[PDB]
Amino acid sequence: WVTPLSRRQYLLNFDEHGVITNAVDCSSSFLSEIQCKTQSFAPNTGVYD
Amino acid sequence: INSGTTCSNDLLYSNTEISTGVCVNYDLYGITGQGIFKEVSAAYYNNWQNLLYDSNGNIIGFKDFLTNKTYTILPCYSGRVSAAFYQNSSSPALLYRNLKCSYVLNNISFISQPFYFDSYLGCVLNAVNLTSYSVSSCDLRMGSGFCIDYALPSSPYRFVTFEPFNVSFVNDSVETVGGLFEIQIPTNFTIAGHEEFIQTSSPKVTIDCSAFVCSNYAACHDLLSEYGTFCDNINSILNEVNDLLDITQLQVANALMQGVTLSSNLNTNLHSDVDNIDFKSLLGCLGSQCGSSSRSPLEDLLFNKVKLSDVGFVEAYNNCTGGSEIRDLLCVQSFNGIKVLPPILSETQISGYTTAATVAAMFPPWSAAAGVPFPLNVQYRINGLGVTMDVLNKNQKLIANAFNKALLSIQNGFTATPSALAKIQSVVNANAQALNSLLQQLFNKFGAISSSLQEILSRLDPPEAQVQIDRLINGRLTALNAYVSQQLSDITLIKAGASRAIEKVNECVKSQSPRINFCGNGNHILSLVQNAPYGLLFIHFSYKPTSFKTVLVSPGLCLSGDRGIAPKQGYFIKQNDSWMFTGSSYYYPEPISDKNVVFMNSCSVNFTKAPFIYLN
Amino acid sequence: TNFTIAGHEEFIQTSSPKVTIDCSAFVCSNYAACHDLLSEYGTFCDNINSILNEVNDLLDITQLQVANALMQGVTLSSNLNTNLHSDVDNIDFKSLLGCLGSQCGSSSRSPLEDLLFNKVKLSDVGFVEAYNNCTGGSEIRDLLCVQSFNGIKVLPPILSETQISGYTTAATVAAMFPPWSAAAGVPFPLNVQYRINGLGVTMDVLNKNQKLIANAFNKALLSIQNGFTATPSALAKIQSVVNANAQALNSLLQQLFNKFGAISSSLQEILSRLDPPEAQVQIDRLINGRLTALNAYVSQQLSDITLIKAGASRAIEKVNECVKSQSPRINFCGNGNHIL
Ligand SMILES: *[C@@H]1O[C@H](CO)[C@@H](O)[C@H](O)[C@H]1NC(C)=O
Ligand SMILES: *[C@@H]1O[C@H](CO)[C@@H](O)[C@H](O)[C@H]1NC(C)=O
Ligand SMILES: *[C@@H]1O[C@H](CO)[C@@H](O)[C@H](O)[C@H]1NC(C)=O
Ligand SMILES: *[C@@H]1O[C@H](CO)[C@@H](O)[C@H](O)[C@H]1NC(C)=O
Ligand SMILES: *[C@@H]1O[C@H](CO)[C@@H](O)[C@H](O)[C@H]1NC(C)=O
Repeated sequence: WVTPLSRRQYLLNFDEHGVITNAVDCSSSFLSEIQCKTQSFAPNTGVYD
Repeated sequence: INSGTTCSNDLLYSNTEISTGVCVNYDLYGITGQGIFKEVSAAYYNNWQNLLYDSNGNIIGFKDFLTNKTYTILPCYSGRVSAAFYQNSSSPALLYRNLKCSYVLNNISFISQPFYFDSYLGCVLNAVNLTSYSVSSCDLRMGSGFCIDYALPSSPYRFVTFEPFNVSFVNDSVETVGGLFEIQIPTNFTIAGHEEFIQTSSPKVTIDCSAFVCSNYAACHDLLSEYGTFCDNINSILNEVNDLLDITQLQVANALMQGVTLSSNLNTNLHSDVDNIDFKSLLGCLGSQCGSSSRSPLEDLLFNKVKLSDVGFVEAYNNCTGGSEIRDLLCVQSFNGIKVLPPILSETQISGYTTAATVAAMFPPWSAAAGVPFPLNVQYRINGLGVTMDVLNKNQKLIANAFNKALLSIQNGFTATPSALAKIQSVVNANAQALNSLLQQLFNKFGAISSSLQEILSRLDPPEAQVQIDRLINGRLTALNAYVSQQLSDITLIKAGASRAIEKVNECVKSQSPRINFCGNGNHILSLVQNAPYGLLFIHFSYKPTSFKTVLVSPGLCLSGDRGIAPKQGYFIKQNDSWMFTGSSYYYPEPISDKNVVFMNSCSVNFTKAPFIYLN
Repeated sequence: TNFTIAGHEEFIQTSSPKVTIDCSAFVCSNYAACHDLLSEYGTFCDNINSILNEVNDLLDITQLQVANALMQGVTLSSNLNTNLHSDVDNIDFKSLLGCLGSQCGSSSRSPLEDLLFNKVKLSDVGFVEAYNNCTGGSEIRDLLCVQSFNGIKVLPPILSETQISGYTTAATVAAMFPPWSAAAGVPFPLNVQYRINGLGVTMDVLNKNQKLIANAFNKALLSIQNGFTATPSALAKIQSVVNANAQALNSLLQQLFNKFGAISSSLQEILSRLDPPEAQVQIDRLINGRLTALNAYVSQQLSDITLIKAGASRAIEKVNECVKSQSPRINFCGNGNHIL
């Protein structure tokens, strides 16, 4: 498999040991933008602009 | 530049027709930009003028030279989109305001969305049309009385109507059925208990410029001292806010204990029950056979769920130099100059004030009920609503049972999530968020080489580092000014709420004011006050009817001799071919007396004639 | 020796237009080369975006409080005013009543409120009807579309004007028909007689001058209704609030045309004349100036929301202690002799 690359910004999650477990691309969809704005993987219920 | 006729043949192109109705980028004879063109007939163009400017210096219209036509330029669309997202959903519901769905699916978005519909606010995506269904409360309010509800199953979101309040409907007539009116009168009643929380104080925060802008560097202080007294005003405003909070707390403490007189033979730990009413959950220590700390079970239950209390900040700041766990977000703020100071009065003496204020309404000389015992006081209060005294004097155990049941229900309701604890947590959450937002400003570059004084210092010479330090200084000063402005904006609402709390304590707890719809919801009887983290908790008791009965009444009669009578807080019923009097809140018939109605030397034609009432 | 009943009108401001400002679309540019420099300032837009959210939340909370104060302790009959006679004892109250029956939907404004809502243009529905015309083509000299394209918008409240008008008119019919929830169970003329007896007038004169009281009420209502043709003190504040809001919006929008020490007020000219190595020096001045302007605006909003809340609390207290009940406090609900 092959896929192209580009300079993008991601939100990464580190566990207690130091291994990356979760990653979110902040330019994929609207949920990703909400998670990037809140800097969390489980944002609260609400209406965002 | 970018306006003229001397073109360049370096990068040449081909002339194209001016398209209308599309957001395109133009290169018209030098002037560039993006917009939509529209053809319009104009007759205000001379031979020396070909472009139209606005009052601020913007191209709004122009005229072509090759076609001799006039066009008008309009800017393209640029706006945001609302996204309603639930707790653990997979895709939020989208809402484009003031835009129809026939415009966003072919000019803005190109994704095949199988769910889309127009509304009064605009276009909604990933939702269904369920306007015909109402809802009491919502968490995602859009506007104009519309809400979005998440239902676990198409689209899990539902676009419904928001109706927070209704009106009670009673199936009765409105017209006069033979000169009488059909009204519902209660038959069986009870005592209900409500609770509310009013914020009084605010956390006292102190900031120091000697550690926020310049931590310990001398070259930073040399540039900070050039501005002058720009940092003294911050400390002055903080001290003024702290003094205002202290004065407010002292005024509240004075309003709590004002005229209270208690007996010296009460410190026995046994005088806690009167009229078979349990008040152990409201009273604490009163005397000398206790320790330093003393609260009530309700106050303890309220404080056990709030960690950032008065003693919480002290216990957190104490664990900063030990070595157990210094990774908390409290010591890092104290190491930079932001410190929370405790108030003058502690949460223990205010508990004693509330306990004394509660006892003042239980035992002689009854300094909180004008010298009237508690059962007689509550009986007079419930009689003032328009009930008979006989049913009150005959049923005294039911009143105490209802009081005990309401108190137990209020005590048990704290296990759930009410609005009082919600606000008590929200205030401290907002305070913590403000502190974190103020602390995060120390890691911003503010248009410099690095967001750190050491990296700027040990990378260049002072002549090239002065500007880099000045940028950070200006940024941090602006942040401090914004924080001071926010604190000054919040202290006003804090003081207003505290004044309202003082007024409610003075006119609802210590005294029984005749102001209706002030201490309760029209049927208010009494209220009690307790302490709570950063505020007071008011427990009100109200008169709640249970059963009802329809009855025909008449608002006054006409006696014999051109004289009229009118009821006082009641009605006239016709029972057993005779006119009797009933209360406005109970259905105990009683004969008409002198001290029950009001007389008048003339009666109108609307009153019902009854010349057989010889009760003079 | 002889008396009459006079009428007076007062206006109390309760709400305010919720203004929302977009950061990235206003302070730097609508382009993309400015965001790479704007991201160097850190999280500066978060405070500006949160202040407006807190102000809007406070406005929603106080609006819900006003609604609760208007809709508390109201019990009406099922056979409501369905084209029923809106007069009680020769007292015409049709001018201040809408419709609350099974029919007559999507419209609940009274004829009195129509005269007030027709003299203003920037109402709750005004912004909605003026913002959806920018796509299909609005007026060429329209400023609202430009303000919306620059990131300045006005959001509607959580409750529409029709719902508030219905909640208000549901309280007027309370003390007109059984049961009288707004008069503690006392009929309207008997309540008026009781409230006017407290001044000193005996019942012998009141029981013989009921038609006089009815005619006085009708004449006062007609005069209050006709006084809207001129410019009274009530409409003056309503117009002044909108004028001040529009002036503030225009002053905030005008900041985009300043130089702030740079060579031009538009980034299109700067990016078409200089290179990136000599562009940040010019863009930083504009960024700082617009950030200072936004900070001043949010500070003014935080300063005005306090007075807004104070006025709303005053209105709530007046509603709770003047119309829905009879408070024995002189010189509070009116100018001395208060009857209703
Ligand atoms: C939207 O798209 C349609 C068809 O693609 C086109 O005819 C119309 O001019 C477009 N409108 C705008 C404002 O771009
Ligand atoms: C446009 O108007 C000018 C002014 O008379 C004229 O000289 C020129 O020929 C016109 N061009 C066209 C294409 O009609
Ligand atoms: C109004 O009615 C709805 C629907 O029955 C209900 O959910 C809501 O709790 C009611 N509100 C009040 C204040 O009675
Ligand atoms: C009122 O209700 C209580 C509890 O249901 C009952 O014990 C009492 O007898 C009732 N009184 C009347 C008058 O119905
Ligand atoms: C009535 O007197 C008895 C006898 O001491 C007492 O226990 C009870 O609490 C009193 N009740 C009231 C309402 O005073």
